[PDB]
Amino acid sequence: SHWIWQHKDWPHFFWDEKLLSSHLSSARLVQGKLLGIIHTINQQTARQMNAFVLADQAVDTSAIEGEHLNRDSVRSSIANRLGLKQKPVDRYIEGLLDMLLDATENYEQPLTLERLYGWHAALFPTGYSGIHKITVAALRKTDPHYEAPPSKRVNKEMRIFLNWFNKKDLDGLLRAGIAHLWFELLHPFDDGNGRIGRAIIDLTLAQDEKQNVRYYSLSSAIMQDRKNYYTQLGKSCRGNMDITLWLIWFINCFKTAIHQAFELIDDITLKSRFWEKHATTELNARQIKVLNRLLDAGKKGFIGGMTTRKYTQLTKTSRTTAYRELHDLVLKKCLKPLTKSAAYEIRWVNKEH
Amino acid sequence: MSHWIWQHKDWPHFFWDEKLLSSHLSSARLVQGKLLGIIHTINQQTARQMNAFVLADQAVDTSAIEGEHLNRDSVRSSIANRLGLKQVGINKPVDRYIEGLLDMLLDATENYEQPLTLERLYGWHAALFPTGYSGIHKITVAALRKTDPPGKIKVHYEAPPSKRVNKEMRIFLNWFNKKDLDGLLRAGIAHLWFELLHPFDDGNGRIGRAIIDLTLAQDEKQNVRYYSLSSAIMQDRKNYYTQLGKSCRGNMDITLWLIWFINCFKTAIHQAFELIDDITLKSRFWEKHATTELNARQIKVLNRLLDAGKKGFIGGMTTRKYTQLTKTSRTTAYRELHDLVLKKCLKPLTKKGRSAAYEIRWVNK
Repeated sequence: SHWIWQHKDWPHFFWDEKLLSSHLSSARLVQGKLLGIIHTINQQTARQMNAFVLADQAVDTSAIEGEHLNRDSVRSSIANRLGLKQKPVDRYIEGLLDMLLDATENYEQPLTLERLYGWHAALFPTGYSGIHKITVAALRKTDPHYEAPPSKRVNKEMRIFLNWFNKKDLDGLLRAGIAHLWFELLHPFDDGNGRIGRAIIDLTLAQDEKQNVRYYSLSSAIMQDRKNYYTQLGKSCRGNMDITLWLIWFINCFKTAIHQAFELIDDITLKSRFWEKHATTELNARQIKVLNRLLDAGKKGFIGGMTTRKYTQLTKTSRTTAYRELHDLVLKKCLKPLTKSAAYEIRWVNKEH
Repeated sequence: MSHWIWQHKDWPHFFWDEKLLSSHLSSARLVQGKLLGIIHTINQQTARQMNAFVLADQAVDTSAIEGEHLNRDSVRSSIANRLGLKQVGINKPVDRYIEGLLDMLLDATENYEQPLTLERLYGWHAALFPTGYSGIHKITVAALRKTDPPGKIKVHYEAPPSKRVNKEMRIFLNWFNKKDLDGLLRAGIAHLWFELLHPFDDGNGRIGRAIIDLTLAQDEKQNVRYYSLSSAIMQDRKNYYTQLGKSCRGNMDITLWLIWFINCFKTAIHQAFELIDDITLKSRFWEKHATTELNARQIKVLNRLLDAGKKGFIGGMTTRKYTQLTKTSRTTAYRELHDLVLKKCLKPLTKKGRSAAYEIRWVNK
């Protein structure tokens, strides 16, 4: 009677509907805002956004498990996939990307055992997880601090989970949060349950939005909040069927993901508006190099601002030239001074210019 | 059927089914956010065009709910002067009612950080009744009624006696200024509660819908209305009064009213989606045709057709319509319409040339 899946009412999850109401409506409000932004920006800006988020998705869902991808390989593969400008094929990165893209692009298709087996084969080409040989593309046949249900139960538990999942008879955000917790508690594979469960979240949200591109990443939010994530899973797996606290945690993670996406799209459009306004500005290569470095840090900027010393670390020019070129950038309204050595920050081009 | 709702022993403690309303609120927030995200992302000029159009709908429709039928051109002319837009028609003497009505609507959405007070309501009421009369009847203006409560819909409802109105309003305003509940619920409750009190001799509907505007502006922190619940209420006028249920509402359970109110909000948002889509189609058209050579007549006609949006003119643009808008001969119209097809501005709205008509060749993303 220690684990949730031993509970007499398993797997009939329930929650405090009156309490969740204001969390869900506030989540829908920011989700709608992001969707309204994406609908209005042009296709070039959306494709750049898509490229950034997909690289974060791959990197962060891997980092959650302690696996650190070559980001250059990730970016290069995404650029080829999306048709953007710009090595050996990295089988693990391609398989991870193929799983993530199947989950958001084929959202009209049901989640089936065969489809999960394909995701699992995409993550484990060699049949090994580190040193350990595992079962690939099939449910575990043995035991995976948490004890998951015994393996003789796993095939039925998964049939119930999937019959429930494909009904879509609940608010889409709740289905995402329930599906993630339920899948994790079953741990149906020998390994890869974390990445596949987060791909299930992606599938659920793509079905909810009817949107075949993820413009935000829950993995990036989970990774940012990883300590609470593990604490909350640990509490839930020892709890009863009232998963109110898990769902509040999950909706807050969703909101964090949307807010990170607001910041990204705001940074992308701030930069392009800046360069529309200043392509008429005469600048030499060094000034253009330094402005791009600072613009890519976005609204948050450099901690101390741009300084003469940082300018000479990036350009390798003399202090006198950096000092004068920085004043030149102030005069041309590209930079503006900060407040107690001199420091500068981007002068943003806000609204129409 | 035995007692008015304001005689109920639990008045004014409205309640509703939180579980049933949850999915309506979540759905409403989603489309509200979508509109707000669009508004945040379009440029300033586009947002201002949207503002001017919604504000004319707000003025015309909140008046039409009461059987007061405004000249839309006058409203547009007054809005264009206030928002610094290109002049609409020759500047004629002002209609004090239109300017007061606009003053009220703009105060409700722009000064959203200020509380609602009796003094503020009196100012709105003075703006609506500048002559001191409601038609033939002299009425109490800029003060609560001292007696008992056209195309206006009559409802046989009895509001509280005037000796109680000031106390009832103080209770209502103390609740209103707490801002202690979900903004959409607050807008729905505020409007129902105000309507049931009928605090003024006349003007209660228009002031009650301005209170909705104030509430939504406070919810959104947005000093411009980009959608209009009056325009939605106008499409369902009869159900509006029915759903208010003034006669036979009876209990303090307002679940059905709040669900209706949330549906009207969503209708208003869905209408704004269509409007902003039409506005952006036009600006996108003029971006592509900024280099297209056109004379002033062709530009006048295209602007008139583009202002009809995707739906277009009934029957499309015709030769005769071209000559009614330009005062040109038929042969000049044949050449200029042909020229506009050649330059990809217009396209044949029919496949048959016996009768010929044209529509805008839209420029998609």
